[PDB]
Formats: sequence, C-alpha cells, structure tokens
Amino acid sequence: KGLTPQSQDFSEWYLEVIQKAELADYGPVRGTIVVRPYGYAIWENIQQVLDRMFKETGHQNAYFPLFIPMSFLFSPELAVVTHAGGEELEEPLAVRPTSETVIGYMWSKWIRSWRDLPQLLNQWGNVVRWEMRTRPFLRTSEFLWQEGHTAHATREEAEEEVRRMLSIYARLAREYAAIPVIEGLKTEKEKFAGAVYTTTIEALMKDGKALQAGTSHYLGENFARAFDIKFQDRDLQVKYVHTTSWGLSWRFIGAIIMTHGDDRGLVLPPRLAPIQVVIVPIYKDESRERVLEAAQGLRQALLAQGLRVHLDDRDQHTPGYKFHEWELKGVPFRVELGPKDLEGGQAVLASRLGGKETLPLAALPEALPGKLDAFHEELYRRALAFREDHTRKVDTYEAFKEAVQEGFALAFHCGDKACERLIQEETTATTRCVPFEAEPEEGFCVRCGRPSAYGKRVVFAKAY
Amino acid sequence: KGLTPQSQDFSEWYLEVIQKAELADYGPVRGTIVVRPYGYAIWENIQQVLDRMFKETGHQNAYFPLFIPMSFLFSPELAVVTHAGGEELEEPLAVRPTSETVIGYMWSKWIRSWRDLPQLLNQWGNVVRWEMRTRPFLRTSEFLWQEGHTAHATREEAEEEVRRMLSIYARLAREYAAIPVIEGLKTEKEKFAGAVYTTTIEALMKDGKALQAGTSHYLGENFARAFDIKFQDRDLQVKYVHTTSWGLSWRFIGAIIMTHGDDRGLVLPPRLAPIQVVIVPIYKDESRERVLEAAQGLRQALLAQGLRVHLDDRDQHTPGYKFHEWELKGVPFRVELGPKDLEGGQAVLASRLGGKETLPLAALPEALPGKLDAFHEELYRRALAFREDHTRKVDTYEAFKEAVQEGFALAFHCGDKACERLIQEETTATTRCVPFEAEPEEGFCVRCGRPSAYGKRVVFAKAY
Ligand SMILES: [Zn+2]
Ligand SMILES: [Zn+2]
Repeated sequence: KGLTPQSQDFSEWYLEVIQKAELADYGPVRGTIVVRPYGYAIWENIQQVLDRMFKETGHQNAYFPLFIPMSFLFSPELAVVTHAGGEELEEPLAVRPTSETVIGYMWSKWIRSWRDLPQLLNQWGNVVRWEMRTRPFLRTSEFLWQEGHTAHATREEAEEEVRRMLSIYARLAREYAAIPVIEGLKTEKEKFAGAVYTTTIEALMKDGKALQAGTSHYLGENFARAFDIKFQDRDLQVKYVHTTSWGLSWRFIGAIIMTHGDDRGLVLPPRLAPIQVVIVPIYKDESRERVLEAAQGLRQALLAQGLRVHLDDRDQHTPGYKFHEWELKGVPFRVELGPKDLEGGQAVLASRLGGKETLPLAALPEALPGKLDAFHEELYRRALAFREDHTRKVDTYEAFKEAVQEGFALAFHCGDKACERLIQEETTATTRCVPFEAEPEEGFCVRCGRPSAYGKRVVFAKAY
Repeated sequence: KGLTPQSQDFSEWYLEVIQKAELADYGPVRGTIVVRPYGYAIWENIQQVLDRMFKETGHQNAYFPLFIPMSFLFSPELAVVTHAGGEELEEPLAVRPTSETVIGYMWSKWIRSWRDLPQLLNQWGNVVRWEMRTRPFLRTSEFLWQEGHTAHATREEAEEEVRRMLSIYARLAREYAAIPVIEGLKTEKEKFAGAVYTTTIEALMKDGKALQAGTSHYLGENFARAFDIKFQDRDLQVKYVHTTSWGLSWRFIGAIIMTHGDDRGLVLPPRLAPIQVVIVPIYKDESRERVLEAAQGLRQALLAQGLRVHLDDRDQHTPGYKFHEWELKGVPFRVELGPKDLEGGQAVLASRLGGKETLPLAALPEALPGKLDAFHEELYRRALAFREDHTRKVDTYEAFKEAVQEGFALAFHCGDKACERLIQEETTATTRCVPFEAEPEEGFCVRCGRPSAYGKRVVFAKAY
C-alpha cells in the first residue's frame, strides 16, 4: 500500500514514512520506539556536526548518572525505580529527565573561584519525561538528545553563550538541514519557568505547523542560588555564577522529515544524509565482473572526494526493490550503473528531487560535490518559498484566524499572558517567538486591541 | 601527600587515582558516579576505535528502548520501574540490563526470509545491573558499553562472527591499550547460561588478579527458538536463525588503569590517551612573548602531525604543579619549553615512563609520532614481562595455591563443574578460559587427579 499523500492526511503520512523508510518501529512497551539503523545514522550525523561545533567553542562532554536522587527532585514526568537488588528501595530513584540537579550539586563543589570558570559542559544521551501521546521523534517518554550547561563569572559572558549556542543550532538547521528557522525570544508565557528568558529557533513544517527546533536559556543566578553555586571573584568578593542551558533532541529528525519529505517518502539534506550517493549495480552473470568492478572503482573515487557513498551490491534484493527503497529513504543521488551504459563508460545519475541524466563515470567524482551543494541549495530555496507563501501579516483577529490555519501569523500583541492564553484557547495557536531581528513596528494587539508590546510583530502559529 | 601505594592497598590506590586524575567523582546517589570530561574522553576514544572496526565489518548502530517489559525477563540485578506518569503502573518495567530481549522480539517480526539476513547490529549506551559495591569503571549499577547482536542464516557464519568480534576486542586491547590478553573459551560453568559457548579475552592486572576485558557468545538457535525468530530459506524451508552476542564496557577503562597505572598515578596508552603530548611553557616577563610564540608554533606543528597535543599556558600555576597534574593524568610526553633551551633552538622532552632528553624543537614534530609508537611498545613489553612473571604452570594443587596468589595458574582440569566449583570455594580462584592457542597437553586434574580434559592446561586465577 503506497504512502498516504500529505494532502490527504499529513499525520498518517508522517507515521507511514517513518515506518516505510525504516527509521523507527514500535517497541513492545507502549509509548516506546525502536530507532532503526538508518534512522540512527541520521542522529549520528547530527551529533557529529554539533559535537564539532560545541568542541570548537570550548565545551566538553561528560557523563552524569541515569539515576537521580528522588530527594533532589510524585511528578507525572518522572519514571521512578522502586525496586532493585531484590528489594524495595528505602530511597526510590528517578530516571533522569535532565542532569541539571546533579550538575548543580557537582558544580557546587567543583566551583570555588573565578579560576574555575567558565564551566562549559555538554552531555549526549537518553532522558525520560513520561508522555501519554506517543509519536515517533516528536513525543516519546524516552528520547536521545544533547543538553549543555555552562557557568560564568559574569552576566555578559553567559548571555553571549546563550546566543552562541542558539546560533549553532540555527546553523545546524540552515547550513546542514536546509531548514529555515526564526531566532527569537519566547514570551513570558512560553518560556521555561526557571529561566530569566528562553531563546529559540522556530521552523515551519510542510503542514503549516510550527516546530521548536532548538532552545537556549539564560538562567541568570536562579540555578546558582538554588544549588548554592558560588565563587570567589578576583576582587575577593563571593558571588553566584551565571548559568545557561541548551538542548536539541532527535525531534530534529522529525523536523527534517516534515520539512523536506514528500509523497514519495523522505528527502534528506545532503549534509546530514547518512548516504549522499547510492550506487546500484545492474548486471547479469556475464556482466557481473565488469559492472561490480566499475561500481567499486566509482565507490573509491567518490570516497576519495570525501563523499558518503554506499554501494548496494546486496544479493538479497532486486534493483527495483533497491531504487524504491533508496527513494523512500531520501538518498540525494542514485547512480544506476548497467552493462550497456558501462560500455560507453557512462551511468545514470538520478536526483531524489527529480530528473536523471547519463554521464561519464570519470566526470562523476568531480561533479557530485557541486551537485550535492546545489541539491542542498534547492532544498533551502524551496523551504524558504513555502515559508514565505505561508507567512502573513495580520491586523485583525479575523485575518489572524485565517493565517494560523495556513502557517505563520505575524501579529501585534499586548504582552499580557492572559490575553495570550485566550488566543490559544480560541484558536489553539501559540506565540512561537518574538524575533531578535524584524521590521520595527508599533500597533495594537490583534486580540484585545491594547497598545502593542515588543516593538514588533510576534510570530504566532499552531505548533507541534 | 601521594597516592596510597599500589602494594599498600591496590583498591584504595585505584579509587584515589580515579579521583585525583579527575576521571570521575561521586554523585549524590550512593552508588552513582559522575564521569568527568577527562575520564569520558578516554571512553570516547575507545568508542571511536571500536566503532570504526564494527563499521568496516558491516555492523550498524541502532537504539533499542531503555525500558523492557517485565514479562520478557524480580531478579536482584534488575532496577524496576513501578511508578510512571504520576500513577502506579499495572505492568512493571525493567531498566535494560541488556537489549537482547527486545532485539529478539523485533527480529521475530523483521526477519522473514534469507533476504533479511544477515542482521549486524550494535548499540552504544547505558544499561543497569544492580551493584551494591561502587567502584568507578569497575563495578557500578549503571555503566556505559557497547553490545552487539547478530542473526545469521547459517551456523558457520555465526561462529565466524563470534571470533571476528573477539579478535576485534583483542586488537583494541593489544594494539590500542597495550594490554596483553589471552583469547579462549569459558568453561561450561563460566560461560553465559543462554549460550552454546562463550569466548573471551582475559587480562592480568598489576595486582595479579584476572579481568575479563570482553566477550563474544555463540547462542546457536537458543535465542531464535526462545523468541520465535525464523526465516524462509532459499529452499523454501523455514529455519531458525543462528545468533551471536558480544559486549565491552568502560570496565575496559579500569583495565587500563590497573594494567599500566603506577604510584605516580595513571599512564595512558598513546593511542587512546586524550592528550598524547602536553606543552608546558616556562618563562618570565622578559621572555614570555618568545616562549609562548615558540609553544604555539610547536602546538600547530604537532597538530599538523595528527597528534593530540595540548598546550597548558595556564599562568596561575607553577610549572611544577602542571608537571604533577599531567603525570597524575598519565600524559605520555611532556615538553618543557623554557628561555635558555629555546635560545639553543631546543626543549626538554619528558617521558611518563621516566627520563628526559633535550632535543631540537625543529626535530620534535617529526620524531614524536615514532616515539609515541615506542612508548606504546614499551608499555606492552612491560605488561608482557609482568604476565610472564605472574604466570605459572602447576602440576600439584600446592603449586596451584601459590600461583593463583600471584596471578595466572596454568593447570590441568578434569572438566567437571563440581570439581571446578570446589577449587573456587577452596581458593577463590576461577577458571578464566581454555586458551585457543595453548600447547597441547594431557595430564591429570590439579585437584581431583582424574584425567585432564580440554587437551591442554586451563588458565586459572583470582579475578575481578
Ligand atoms: Zn491583547
Ligand atoms: Zn578435577
């Protein structure tokens, strides 16, 4: 049964492609998924890219415990261990929803003077925050992610870190996933309760809904006061540190799926694709030797170019099967190398985006790199256009209701939480972010008509 | 004050070095630890090396859920979740002690014919096996590791996979950690219960006790039958798959500490050491510019050589302090770069293995790589010498009791589980493995006297 078209039922389309492209599958325990190889490889590329960016910026990876003192934290989001070692634990243990509490404790003892700062920490791994609504890569009790935490001697240095990390996520989205995003502040209502403020990158999925792709919080001294994290400054005065926190999960994979995916399956951005180019040799007993030899030569030639190429010479499947599979899995480029074309020293180069062409094998190594970039460029261009066509300035609550039905709605807002929640209660739409950079404007709240706040229009939308 | 000497109290020396070298610290939960950046970096290196080796052999990474249905398995080793989402669960969940059961379940559905074979999976991550003791990188309820799982169409292909992965573990040990190991089979008593047989690599620590560094099991059809994992072969006949299993945890880090460490602290193998060379610039105000410029020049030159070099320009610590820290942390080489020697175009190269030599700065970059290799070779050589000195062939149960007090005891054994458990109850020593490459010998059980089995002497020792 072919893939349900996006125009017919996006939600179902989403669930089916994750299944058909073999990204994930449902685990025995309700609410849990099994991330398959192909899907995991996408997460690995995302991790490698972020890790380099984190490292170049001084952060270091560490590993805080999976089990957290219940005393240090009953709460619906927690999965609690009550039995272990063949007995009831006098002290039940919570599975970490995040490592912040343990981090705060360790920082309390590790940080003593300005010499101990900054503290630039990151951790890759799983966390658990119980969820009733199951949905692959979007909402699951357990998921993988990366959460960073930093401590600084001054406020300035911390706020700079906050933006530094958000820009890293924005770069990941733009330069690597070709996903357009808006950088800005969450409103008081939408921010993390414990942060002075929360910055975010908001993306628009092909179904017109918004998805938060990354977050970076400025915690001020809130976290430091809570865990008694202080240091002796150069002026001998004892002060609390200024901290930040930022995370990005495999929800990003969902963002990639719903941003570039089409009715034929996945379309992965070249710079995060586990396989940028797949070679599918076609032959018969007679032409086996010649074809595979040429297929392998091309494989090496592409590897030498630093490209992630895969030679699918599997005997357990037919060419028709392979082509269909690699299409579903969104491989940017496919190379059909058959006996006939091979005589002419050529092969067929197909683009997941559409179109094919016969070219000489020798020219392929030198051309693919530029083509991959072009492929990336096209994905971004198309995504930008979609966003443009699905973003609308609104001055009336009537036009607002129409706008949040198709995508982004740029509207004035009074800045009142109550007015903001009312809009959500009536339209289900939420404020996604007050962008850092946008046309400066002054007006009146799209809902209550009172003077507009923020000095610009706020981005609203129905969100994931 | 120094570290408790190894000969004074090995165990206390162990805990102290981990603490002092900042490999790990203690978390709020009695039993949970925190792996610091320097300690984590070692694991990251082990992971990269193993990952490359698994990848080149066709394996692929995946991610199975943390929680497993209790029905798939309260055994004291298990940590059980009975409360989640603010409510008490009807079906108690187990935190994975291994993903084997969920993998078996998924394979049951994914595997249908020969086209789905072979299955070559691996997973990096945490698992939990309750431990009352708490020794970082040796015995902890929660730990990180890698566990591989494969499904094959034939017994021959499965058994080959088993030895392929053991050899990979042996290569990591020998070629990367400079840790000598003995490859062999576990006895029936020591093998994994659900396995036809268990292979392993056994290392000897500096305290004369043996340590299982890694294992690879041939599960035959036991696993397939238990989880109903079968396939339609080319001959249209439905058959059970043959599976293998293999794992290696950061316990491997403890092996490194106890194999090469000394009274001065850690001694990291060059090929796994986060920092292979550390540059310590010594200077004054009038020579600060010249030195640092020379240091940075050497830094770059070494990086250009592909070496993991670190420049410790921290001006808040005396050169002595630095020398001590990098020695404690086991950095292979330390370059002392000062005013006087620099004028001569030279610097002092200090080896963690002992000794110094003044060499021309210009020749260093080209020489270090080869020196690191010799350093590695020396580490291995010493460990081999140690093993030879702590290994002894015994023909009497008297000589056996002496040998297993110092290290390895090469004795004949009848092969009876009963006799084997007796030797353990009487000496605490266990069989480590029946070595693959062991001189063929026939004799009589070192304890009961009955005719010897295995056609060779069995390795015995007190073990971790
Ligand atoms: Zn209003
Ligand atoms: Zn016996």
